[PDB]
Amino acid sequence: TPPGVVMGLAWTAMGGSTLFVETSLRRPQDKDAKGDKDGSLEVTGQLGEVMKESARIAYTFARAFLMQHAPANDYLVTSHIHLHVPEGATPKDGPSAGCTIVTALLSLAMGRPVRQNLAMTGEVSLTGKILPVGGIKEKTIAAKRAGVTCIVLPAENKKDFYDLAAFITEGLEVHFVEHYREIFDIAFP
Amino acid sequence: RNLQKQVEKVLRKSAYKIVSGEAESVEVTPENLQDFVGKPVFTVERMYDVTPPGVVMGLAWTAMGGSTLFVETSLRRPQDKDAKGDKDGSLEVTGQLGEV
Repeated sequence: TPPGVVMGLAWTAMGGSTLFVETSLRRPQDKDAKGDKDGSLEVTGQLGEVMKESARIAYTFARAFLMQHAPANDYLVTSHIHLHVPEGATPKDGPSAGCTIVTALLSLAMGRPVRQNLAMTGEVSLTGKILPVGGIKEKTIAAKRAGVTCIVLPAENKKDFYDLAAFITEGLEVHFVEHYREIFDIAFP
Repeated sequence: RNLQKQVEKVLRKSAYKIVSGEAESVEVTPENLQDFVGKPVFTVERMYDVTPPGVVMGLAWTAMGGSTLFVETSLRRPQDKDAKGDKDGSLEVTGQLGEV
């Protein structure tokens, strides 16, 4: 898991899957050292419209959290960035990957690779209040066999993770959260 | 409607506890309810007590009932990179809005 990539669960139309999400720089970062021009995102992955929406809002939350947290850094305000979200998610499930993006970008903006084999999901809002997502069962059973050990899920869906047959849940540890600022203190200990 | 289906389910899983069950007199009480309905499907009432900068509760007349949607707005870039400059700050609206 080098810098700027994160694995993420997704409810494929047939069972679950664990497609990755990836990120990269696209132009030299100091072509205008004092230039006031936006670090435009350039998404790819054959997206639908709702994916464009969720990507934009997630981008804004990332760009906001970082200036709130580490003011001196400015890699993300001004640096063109390609982002790659693989296709395959069922369209109703398409917002579900949102949280992964918000950490993907941050990794690239700090250079720390994520902690090993720690898949995550859940929708994000402009202030970082995670929201429930459906189809948890296919997601858990699919992520079980990828070697993931420490899943993290929205706190508002936890009951569904404590109703699946016990043998599926044995092994992997689980976390639960509601405000995204907690997850940033898990992934990067 | 949903309250109807769930009350029906409570009575039904109660009835199963008579034909063979030890009890001959079911009496649901809030502590016992879990056994017949499982864990709660909701816990939050509103999505949260307002975040200090930038939100306000907004009622809206959705197709089924009312609802309490939250409007949320935030800054997108540092504010004062050039105090003397002149390039007015555009909005970028989201939410799949129609033109009107």
